[PDB]
Amino acid sequence: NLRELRDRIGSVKNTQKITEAMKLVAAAKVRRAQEAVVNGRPFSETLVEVLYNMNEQLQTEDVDVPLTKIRTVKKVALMVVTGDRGLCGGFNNMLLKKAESRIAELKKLGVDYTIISIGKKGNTYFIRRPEIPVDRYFDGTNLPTAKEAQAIADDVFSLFVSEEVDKVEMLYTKFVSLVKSDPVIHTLLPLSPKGEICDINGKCVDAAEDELFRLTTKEGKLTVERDMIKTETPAFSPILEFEQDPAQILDALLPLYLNSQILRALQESL
Amino acid sequence: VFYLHSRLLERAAKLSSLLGEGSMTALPIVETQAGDVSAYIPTNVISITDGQIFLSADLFNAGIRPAINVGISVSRVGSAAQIKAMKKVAGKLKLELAQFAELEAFAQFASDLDKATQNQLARGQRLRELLKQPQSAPLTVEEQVMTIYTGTNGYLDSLELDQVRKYLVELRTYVKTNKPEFQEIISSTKTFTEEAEALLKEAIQEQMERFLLQ
Amino acid sequence: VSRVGSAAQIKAMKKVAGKLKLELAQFAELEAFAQFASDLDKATQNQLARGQRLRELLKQPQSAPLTVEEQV
Amino acid sequence: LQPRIVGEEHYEIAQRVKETLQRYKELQDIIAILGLDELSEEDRLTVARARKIERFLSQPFFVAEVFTGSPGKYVGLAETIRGFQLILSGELDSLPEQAFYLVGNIDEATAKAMNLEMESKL
Amino acid sequence: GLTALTMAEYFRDVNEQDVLLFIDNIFRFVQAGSEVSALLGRMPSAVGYQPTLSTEMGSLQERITSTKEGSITSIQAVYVPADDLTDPAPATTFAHLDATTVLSRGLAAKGIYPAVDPLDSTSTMLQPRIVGEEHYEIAQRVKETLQRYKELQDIIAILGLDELSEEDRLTVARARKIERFLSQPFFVAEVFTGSPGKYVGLAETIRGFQLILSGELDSLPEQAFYLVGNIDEATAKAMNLEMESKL
Amino acid sequence: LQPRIVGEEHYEIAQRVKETLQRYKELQDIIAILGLDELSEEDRLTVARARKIERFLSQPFFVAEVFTGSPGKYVGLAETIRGFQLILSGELDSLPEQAFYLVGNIDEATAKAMNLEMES
Amino acid sequence: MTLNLCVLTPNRSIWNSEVKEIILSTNSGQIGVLPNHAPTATAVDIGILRIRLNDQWLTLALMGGFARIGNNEITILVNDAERGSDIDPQEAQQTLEIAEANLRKAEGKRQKIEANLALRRARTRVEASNT
Amino acid sequence: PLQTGLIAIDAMIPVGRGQRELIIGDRQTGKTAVATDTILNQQGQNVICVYVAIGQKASSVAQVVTNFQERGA
Amino acid sequence: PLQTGLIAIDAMIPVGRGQRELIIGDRQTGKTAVATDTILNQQGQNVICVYVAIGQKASSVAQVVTNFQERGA
Ligand SMILES: Nc1ncnc2c1ncn2[C@@H]1O[C@H](COP(=O)(O)OP(=O)(O)OP(=O)(O)O)[C@@H](O)[C@H]1O
Ligand SMILES: Nc1ncnc2c1ncn2[C@@H]1O[C@H](COP(=O)(O)OP(=O)(O)OP(=O)(O)O)[C@@H](O)[C@H]1O
Repeated sequence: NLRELRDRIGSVKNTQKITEAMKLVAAAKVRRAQEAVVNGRPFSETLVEVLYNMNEQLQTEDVDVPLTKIRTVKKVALMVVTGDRGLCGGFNNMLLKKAESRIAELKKLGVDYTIISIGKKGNTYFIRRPEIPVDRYFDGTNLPTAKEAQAIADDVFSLFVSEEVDKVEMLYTKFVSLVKSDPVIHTLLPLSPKGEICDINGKCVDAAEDELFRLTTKEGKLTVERDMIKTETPAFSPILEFEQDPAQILDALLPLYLNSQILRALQESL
Repeated sequence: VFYLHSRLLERAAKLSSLLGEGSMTALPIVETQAGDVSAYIPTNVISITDGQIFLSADLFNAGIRPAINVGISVSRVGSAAQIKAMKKVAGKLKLELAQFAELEAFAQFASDLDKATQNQLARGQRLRELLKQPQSAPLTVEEQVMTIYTGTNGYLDSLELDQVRKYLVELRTYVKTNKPEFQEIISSTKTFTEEAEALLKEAIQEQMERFLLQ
Repeated sequence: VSRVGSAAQIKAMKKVAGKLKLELAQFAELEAFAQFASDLDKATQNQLARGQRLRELLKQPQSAPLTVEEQV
Repeated sequence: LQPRIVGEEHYEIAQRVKETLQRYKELQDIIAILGLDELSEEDRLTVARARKIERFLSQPFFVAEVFTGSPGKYVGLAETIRGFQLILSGELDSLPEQAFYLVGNIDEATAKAMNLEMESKL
Repeated sequence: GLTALTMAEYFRDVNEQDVLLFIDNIFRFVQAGSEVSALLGRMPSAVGYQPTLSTEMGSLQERITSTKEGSITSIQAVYVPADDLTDPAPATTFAHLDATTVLSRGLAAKGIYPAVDPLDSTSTMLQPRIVGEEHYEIAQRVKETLQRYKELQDIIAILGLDELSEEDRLTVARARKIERFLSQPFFVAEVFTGSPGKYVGLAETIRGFQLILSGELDSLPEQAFYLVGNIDEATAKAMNLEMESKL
Repeated sequence: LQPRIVGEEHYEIAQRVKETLQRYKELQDIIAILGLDELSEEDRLTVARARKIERFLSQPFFVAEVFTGSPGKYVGLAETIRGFQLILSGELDSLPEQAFYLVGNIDEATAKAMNLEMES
Repeated sequence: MTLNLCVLTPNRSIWNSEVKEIILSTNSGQIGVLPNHAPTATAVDIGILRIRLNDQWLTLALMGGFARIGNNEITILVNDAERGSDIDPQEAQQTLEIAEANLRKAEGKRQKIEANLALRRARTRVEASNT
Repeated sequence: PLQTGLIAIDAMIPVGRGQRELIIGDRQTGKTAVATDTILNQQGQNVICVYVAIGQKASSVAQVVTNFQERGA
Repeated sequence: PLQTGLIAIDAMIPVGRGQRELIIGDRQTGKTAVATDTILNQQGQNVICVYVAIGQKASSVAQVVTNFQERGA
């Protein structure tokens, strides 16, 4: 019927307007995420300064660290960072298949695999699945700004101090390019004595591979560009005075780095 | 049928100076079935007539009464037939309504738009509350200039989305009672002058204060 | 539709299925609308499951009549 | 349906009912494409209320007993206006939508909510 | 329409003057022929037009030519009913038309007069083997710049004009210069405006756009190209505006 | 297409193919605007199976050999029913789509798949 | 000399002032700062940071970190900080109550360690709040 | 200017004297409503109003006529 | 073969002698262009060419016959 055809065409036009506006909204959210990570850089950068000052001053032989000791892998804590929303292409499904592959690999090594579901789509996926081991379902409602980072920090702290779930590795999607991004696995715990992010098996230095991406436009369409300016720490006057033994002082410092890494990962996945 | 409607409609027009400057506005009505405005008699009357005031039942149900369709409606006479005060406020009003009509598909996303387009949504939202009128309650040109000025200047961002109608009716009555120079100014000159502009700003803020103390 | 209603049944089938058409149409809505919502509350989920069971009941093969006892 | 004839309360409640239903229908296809989570608080709120109102405008008829199975209920204008005022203000904003289906009054809808609540507890 | 046609046709067949034949508008002549056939009682064609739509349109659209003597150029308004470009009346009219200029409410509301949209408007005459490769390439580059501007219309607002790359910043800059140079002070709209009327030949036009788009006049203010005749008057106005900006 | 005529296996596989193609015809309206990414696990399963099915239905003809260049295949019911049984069972789920396009037997489909994995 | 206070949470700079008298705790216990306080590197515990510019010492809490009070710079990297008066003492006591109750439910080992840490972080909140 | 009494019309669709402004709509969108609104606005200035009803209910003509009566127009 | 002289047609769509082939498309897509192309490409081959114009514009027909006179074809 002519009325029905005109109605369905008005419906498709309404859908076109709704989605076209959602595109600009998502672009603005990308811009705010970019503006957040550049402001979060001072914390992690100054802490990398002070933290590689530490392995220059203590000469690396004065460490006995809870968050660095390697107890051989017997139970593993793989952290699944999944976006809360939907209609986001296949960003969720890509990592909810990467986790299946990674678990099917390490399921014979790490007999018990502990999935930590950060997000909302993962919290649906793992309750739909027949109960994969899940410690705390992390979801977001006023949490994702600061409380989420802090809560991940608390969970991994309590899980790592009683050293059963060693080799903690989190799964996220570093948005290298706007069109394509794949879910990486970065070993956050055991935290290395030097500030190099632990890749697969923890054997690769990832300070160079880590990048900050900002928005611009190649001649035709807007696209991200990879931008980095990074150096190594100076001595910063190693005559500096420690209020306690640097062992315990770095034991009190490593939760800060443990927090900052998780916050920047939750910004990258966002 | 086109010959019929053309003869009947074109019998009504503004006579010249010598013949007496008589005139005859034809305000015809056609009813359209299921929005088929390109049907035979609709396209005939739309072709013959100068303007078209298009009424929409989806606005009518939505509360926006009179339910005219502002993006579809046209008048090839235009601002020529407007009072000078009316055109001075109507330019700004039309620009604001064009802006909110563009931003209509961004009202759900009023949580993460820039505050500028947020405020354009706010202004157009109040302006929709402005244009609604009760049944068969006609306004005078001076009261309408009052209303469009209060809207276009930006004096309704404070009051919430519903009170706007009650606020504006109280505004018109308070101005009528306590600043009777405005209507006299516009009746004499038919031009929005800086004196009446200042007088209206004063009366507006006065009514706003007393209404807020309620 | 059927413009006779329960008067084209018996007391037994009327007692067992007087409200069934309206409830099944309302459940066709509830099952057609709850594809948009992500997670459902348990009452609606159980009504949806029961409506799907109801939809599996009404499958009838070719050349097979059901008596009134089997229908009730 | 004009104020001086039907009373200001009846007119305002009729206008609010039509408004919520029109919001719902202008939103329904956008929801059908997008999903339901992505709406604002007031958007999801009006959607739920409009579905409940669409249920509550149903009624068991005195002659439609052979079609429904329930007994027909005569519903007065005061009872209707009150029930729609409540459902629009959001008193009943936690009751099942299905409790608003084939009910005459609004106390019947509350009692039917009670019955479904107990049936779920068993 | 035939009356106006023969009155024009005299002016070029005998006097060999370049005539302009405005027909406002073609659709109403088409439906008037439809009404005539309806009264005459001849069976209708498709959706409601007269059976001789093509032949009736031909009888009026083939006296408009350029003979050995003169030339009638027909600048006729066209109306599309039910938004059809495929309704018989628009389809038959377009079968005859050679170029369409489309005026948009956007440029009218803004203030780039005339309100012609250089993208919605097209010509079949803008082939290289008709207008010259230089004209063709300048028109193509202008269209590409204006189209890229329409594509960046949403991007630039969110991204900030500075966060753009240098190529896209150049594109938006030159696009604004071009879109403002499209404005012209009219000979007949001077009574309203106050700006004297101007005439711009194609030499002035092609060289003006070559200068603007080739990056050479990329150091002029936006307003220096607005409602100006040619690029020489654009430079004159630019020097005026810069002296007015110094003090 | 009635069991009393065609055998219960033929009838059942025909009903299952008709089912799955119906479900894909339904999901076409969604996938047109969205893409296959937004579908459920069972929905995406049915859509992948329906792609394989609607391509396996295709067969090169002897009289079209002048337009396709590919030698037409003749494949009767004993191989038709079996091939479709396999496609709707999902043993051949590892194969791509282009393996079932323009082949007569499911064995030729699998051989073309082995070629599509020989060409790395 | 006269030292600057740029404390900072992971994402921003919480407090970027240049104030006179600053007294913050540490792992070893309690310490303080006077301008030109010698080159030092102290990991501040979960402990309140009173901060006295000329007239006012308003207590700015923090959930732990690391300070460097050296040459013309006092930078406190903190995982999360929230000032005293900003959190209201009533809901602060409420969080203190539910946190102590969770410490009662601290039957598990890792649960008990996280209970201790969350309790102490919620504690220093109240310790800055009502004062 | 012919003041119709509606803010929306008198601002955005200005009607003049000697202009043939069409009112077009669906069932019950308020066409006769805007018509009576204009006629009732034009008490003040000196115009003659004409209202030609074609094929309407005598009861509807009775309603509109009684309305103009109690209004004074 | 009827060598149409066009790369795409001679590659994909071989038009042989005595085969009725259709040229279908929108307005202004090149149908007359390919027609004149093929007729001009019969300068070497023995085939005589015929071209009819049912209701075409007189300026278009003049341009066509002028190009044919120019090629001598
Ligand atoms: N601006 C308005 N504000 C409030 N109510 C209105 C308005 N316009 C119309 N109505 C209401 O809408 C109803 C229909 O109005 P009206 O009869 O003018 O529409 P109509 O187009 O004449 O209908 P029809 O096309 O059937 O003749 C009236 O009962 C009136 O109460
Ligand atoms: N291969 C080509 N290369 C360059 N220009 C071409 C080519 N083909 C067509 N054109 C140009 O396109 C325009 C339209 O060509 P043509 O007259 O063949 O279209 P048409 O289909 O005959 O149009 P209509 O359908 O209106 O008759 C002509 O001006 C011609 O110069």
